Amino acid sequence: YNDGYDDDNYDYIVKNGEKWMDRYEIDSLIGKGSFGQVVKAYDRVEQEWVAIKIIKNKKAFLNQAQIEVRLLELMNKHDTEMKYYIVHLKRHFMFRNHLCLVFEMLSYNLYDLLRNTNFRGVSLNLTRKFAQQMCTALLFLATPELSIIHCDLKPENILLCNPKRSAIKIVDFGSSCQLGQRIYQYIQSRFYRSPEVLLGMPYDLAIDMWSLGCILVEMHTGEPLFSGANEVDQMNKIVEVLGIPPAHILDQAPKARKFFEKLPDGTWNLKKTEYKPPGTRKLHNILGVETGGPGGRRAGESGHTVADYLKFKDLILRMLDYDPKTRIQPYYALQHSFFKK
Repeated sequence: YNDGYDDDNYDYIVKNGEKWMDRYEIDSLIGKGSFGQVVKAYDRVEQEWVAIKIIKNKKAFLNQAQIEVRLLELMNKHDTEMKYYIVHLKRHFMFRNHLCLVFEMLSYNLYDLLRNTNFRGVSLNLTRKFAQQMCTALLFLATPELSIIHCDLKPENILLCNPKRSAIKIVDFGSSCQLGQRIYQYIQSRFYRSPEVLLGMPYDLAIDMWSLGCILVEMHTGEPLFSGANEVDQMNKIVEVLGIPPAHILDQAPKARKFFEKLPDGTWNLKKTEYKPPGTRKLHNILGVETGGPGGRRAGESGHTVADYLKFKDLILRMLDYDPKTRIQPYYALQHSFFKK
């Protein structure tokens, strides 16, 4: 297997302490995925820690990573300070038949941060800081020259720069694409998957704003807003909160009948699979708008007022629009009264 460098998964066999090109000292494995592995390495030449993503020695993964390199170079080269919300690709090289992407070293992901709260959530003030940064990232990605859909926004793909600050970056553009001939594919992690993708409809940059709405509620409550066991359970959990999607969406949706029934009058209802009736699990109640925030845990805390929670709820409801056309766009998210401080 690759002169004994590769296992039967086409992954490089990582050896702690190995030195590459008389430059990089591999410290440890920090990550693993379909793509391959991520290692922590000390770059002797630049005198700094780096994260090296070691792509599997297999053509399809190498070709996908060449797309990831192309998008990262597009973003990293833009002449705006908004690009600092995206992880920096320092360089890439071919080493022992593996494509290696060399990234800046970031810190814990937002899932680690949730685990650190014991899944009770961070304050509304810290939620606001994360929301403002992510909306600015999505504003950047939707620049016409870029038109990048991340396609896998989730707490695990949002990393703190460092353990002390609220500064964050988006990582893992390995599944990302540029807006093009709009096509359906089975994409996004299920809990964060937009209704258009669940419904088998073609997708655009709005799927990232849906994922963001879900992420922001989770960051405050400590738990996923829509934790589906499968796609039917996922859509049923979305309907518990948001009600039956508009008829004009379901009338155009190839998978409408996986989840919904069209009745003789042209109206739609849930298919029989249990669940709260449609719209009974209000975001008003999930956030504890009038009852001291999630599980009443923010009762008499600064910047956790009914007015604050009403502004948060209104922003999330605009991010969780069933219609990708009227779903709030990043610029207007940033002008929302939730950010007026």
